[PDB]
Amino acid sequence: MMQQSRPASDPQVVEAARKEGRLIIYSSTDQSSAQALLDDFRKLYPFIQIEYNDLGTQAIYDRFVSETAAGASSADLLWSSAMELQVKLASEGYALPYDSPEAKNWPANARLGNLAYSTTLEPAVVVYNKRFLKPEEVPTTREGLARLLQEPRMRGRVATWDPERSAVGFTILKADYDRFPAFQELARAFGKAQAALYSSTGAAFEKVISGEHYLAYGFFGSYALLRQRTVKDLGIAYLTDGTVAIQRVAFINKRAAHPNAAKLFLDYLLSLRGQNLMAYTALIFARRETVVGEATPQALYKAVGGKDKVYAIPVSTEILKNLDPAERMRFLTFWRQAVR
Ligand SMILES: [Cl-]
Ligand SMILES: [Cl-]
Ligand SMILES: [Cl-]
Ligand SMILES: [Cl-]
Ligand SMILES: [Mg+2]
Repeated sequence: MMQQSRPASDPQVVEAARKEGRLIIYSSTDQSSAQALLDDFRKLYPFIQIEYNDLGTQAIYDRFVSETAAGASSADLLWSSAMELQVKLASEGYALPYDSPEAKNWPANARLGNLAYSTTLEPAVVVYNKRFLKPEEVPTTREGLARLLQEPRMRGRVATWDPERSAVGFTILKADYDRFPAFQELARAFGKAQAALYSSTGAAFEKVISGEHYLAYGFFGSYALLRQRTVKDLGIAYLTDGTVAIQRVAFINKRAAHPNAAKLFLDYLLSLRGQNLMAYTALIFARRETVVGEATPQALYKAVGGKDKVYAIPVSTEILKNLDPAERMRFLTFWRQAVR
């Protein structure tokens, strides 16, 4: 649905983007998942060449800060799941202020005024290998997963984030810790099962697919849906006690060489066309409710047993509390003691 519509970017912005002719993206969205968006954007605007830099969340931050400080060529658009890092940059002078004509109905907690925008509503899910755990054996609660991880067969068979090496692994597990008391019991059960910690979804998924691990906790439902299309052994379980949802944050570099191309791409991501392509084809869980496909808010809400079971991390300067050293210290001390 909406596959032929045109985002409402101002015609002067389209003409300015044509004069630029190029768009440099730094993104943590795996290119496997991003590629259909890039292809569809080029169908709309064939006069823009896209350079897609598929990078780690901490690496995007470090590279962009370093390049900016050097006065050097950097990204036009930054698109990352490490919400706190994106909100920090966009609240420190790095962002081009732009009021997207596609974001008029965004809630105030899904945008930083005109500086940065939510593009997705992506759940942290459980993935497992059906050869080793049947669907009916996989709990959908933190307390139930804690019980499963007492079992001898689960020792060495669990993957989760390393929040000390992945910035979004921090986002997700910090939010879980903050919102769900049962997270503490589950983290001790990660210690019991000798959970292996990964800095990327692909590294954890490769282990689940090989059966080195049976179950991975906290990775993106978007990537799981897309992997399941080619790996029929991959199962997905949604948490019914409460689901953390991240919002991938996009903003335009204030110092972009191609700011208008970046405007068009932001407006594309936020548009009904882009959000429908997420939900239907890319299998990225869309931010917009008015979407058709597998990767939709309605589908997430049905899977978890209602919208009130989803904690959507806001695109807000309030989330920078998570970067406070004492707040980071409390979480990481708890984590490191529980998972050892
Ligand atoms: Cl609002
Ligand atoms: Cl890793
Ligand atoms: Cl549209
Ligand atoms: Cl909508
Ligand atoms: Mg990635």
